[PDB]
Amino acid sequence: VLPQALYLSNMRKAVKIRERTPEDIFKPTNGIIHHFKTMHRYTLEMFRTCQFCPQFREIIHKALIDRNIQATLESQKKLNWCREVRKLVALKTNGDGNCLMHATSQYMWGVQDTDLVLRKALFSTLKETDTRNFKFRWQLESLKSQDTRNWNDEWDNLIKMASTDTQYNSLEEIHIFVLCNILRRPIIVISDKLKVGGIYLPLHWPAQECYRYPIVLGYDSHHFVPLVTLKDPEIRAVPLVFEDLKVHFLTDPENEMKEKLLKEYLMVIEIPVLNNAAKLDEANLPKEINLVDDYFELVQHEYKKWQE
Amino acid sequence: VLPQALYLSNMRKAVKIRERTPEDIFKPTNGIIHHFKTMHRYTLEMFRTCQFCPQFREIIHKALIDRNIQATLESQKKLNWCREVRKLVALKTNGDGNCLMHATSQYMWGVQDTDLVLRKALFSTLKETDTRNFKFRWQLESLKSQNWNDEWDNLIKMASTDTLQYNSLEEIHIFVLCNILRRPIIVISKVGGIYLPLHWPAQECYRYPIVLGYDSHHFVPLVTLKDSGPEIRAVPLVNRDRGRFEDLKVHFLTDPENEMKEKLLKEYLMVIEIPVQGWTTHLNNAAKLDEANLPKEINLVDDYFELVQHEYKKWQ
Repeated sequence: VLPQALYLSNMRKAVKIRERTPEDIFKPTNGIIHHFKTMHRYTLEMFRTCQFCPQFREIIHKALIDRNIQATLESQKKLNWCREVRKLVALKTNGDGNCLMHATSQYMWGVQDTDLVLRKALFSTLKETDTRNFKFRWQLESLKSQDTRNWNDEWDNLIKMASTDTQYNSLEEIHIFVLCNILRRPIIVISDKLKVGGIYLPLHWPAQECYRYPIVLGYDSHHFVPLVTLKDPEIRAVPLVFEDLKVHFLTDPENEMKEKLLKEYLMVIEIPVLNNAAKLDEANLPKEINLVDDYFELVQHEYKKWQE
Repeated sequence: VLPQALYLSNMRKAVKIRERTPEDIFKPTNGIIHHFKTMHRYTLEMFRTCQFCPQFREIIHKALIDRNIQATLESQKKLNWCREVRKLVALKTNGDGNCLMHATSQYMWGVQDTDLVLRKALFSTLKETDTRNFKFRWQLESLKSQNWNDEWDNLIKMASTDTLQYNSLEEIHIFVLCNILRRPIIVISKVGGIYLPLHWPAQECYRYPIVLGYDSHHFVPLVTLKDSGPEIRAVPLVNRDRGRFEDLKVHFLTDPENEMKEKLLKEYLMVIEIPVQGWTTHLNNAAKLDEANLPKEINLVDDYFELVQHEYKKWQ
């Protein structure tokens, strides 16, 4: 009776959001990579669920939440281990090949990448802008895990993966890095083990020009989901650890000033029981494009009915 | 890609509509039947579809329109026989037992009767208000087709929400329903005919009909399209009907009212005469249909149209 995604609660509003998305991308003519002007600053938070009686709480969770990935990551102590920070919750995402974009898109705007705007922005970037430095950073991280001109063809293959051909090719770590530079906003992927886990910082941008709240994605079994906060004393933050999270595609200069880069690109605070954490953004989506308030109203209406 | 009901285009808005529905029912203290204060005046029209290329037009029709009933009624010359009046179109409706209410509800507001507000209003009426006159009118129409007290108590039990999740509803329930809506209903298809809200003076009623289609135990709304003209916005009150032009049945009249039948039609509907093909060839009557008057805050059609516009750009 409740729908299986936030956006289905007001498909007209979701269309409005998805129409605004491509007009907000700025394409420089001088080789600077294309990027969002405004909409990268938006962040979604789930509504509170604890005021509903446990049985009907369960009906909401089954509808919206990806309980498989939520359990895998909680059990392994990657997700919601720290009692002093807010609970994060995994929303369902389509496994059609474009889940990285569906996940990232949901995190910011509450809609998936159904019109392939994020996916095509990735591809367009990699085909039309200077990728010399991305290729370099990629080659350097690849060599760390291990003499020939076979490097050039893997790179051209990674560009072809970004396209919309065959329903779509999956996307690996370098695409996430490129994507955070399109969004001028860092991405943190929490996972098992699956080298995808870690922090992607928009290093082709000075920190002052970037949004200093991360996009938090969960990842398991080739599947990305957004890990959003709930609106309810605990601090709004994601732990960056005790062993540090991997910070991806650094050069060796940047790798030496790693902690300072984190401080520049995220807002780092120290948490009690000393380990660091990044501040998370508050829900700032205006009503005109806030799908969560619409879904909450379906829930409120269905709850009155549920009760006697 | 496109959803299978108008309401799925903005479920939040449909919830708003369905929350407003029960608060608009007024329950008199003096025995008058309970009735809608405002929302019975609303009428829904489909958006134009002919500007889309035929293949993509077909995707919209398959999504929204009940093509089985549309074809059955057109083929038999009951629906859209008259070239001078606007085309009517059958929207899909659930066959869960409460289709009369789903159909009527869709016609006015673009949502089905998922919360059983119309269904419960019917039942509540028949259990709690004086039904002496409804029973009389029923007995009289029943005898014309041929233990009375037990059939009547059975018809009240049919109106409830018990024990095909719900019991089906027959002609008397449609009559009682138009008196709750203070608005007449026309069913095109013995269920076929005109139900007038005769427990109300015409001055207190909405004089545009609700037009439903009916075939194989199934009710659907027959809504108009938003068009350019020149054709008149109206529904014919006669059949083409094999040989000869023949008036629609007007239901549950007493014999006084049955003698002033034409004047009752003029009181409760807005009757106009249409130019008849041939012109001694001469005018048969039709009832004016309402224009789309649902304000934006509760207009699901404008929302569905915007999904279509967006999906059409992509289609191309």
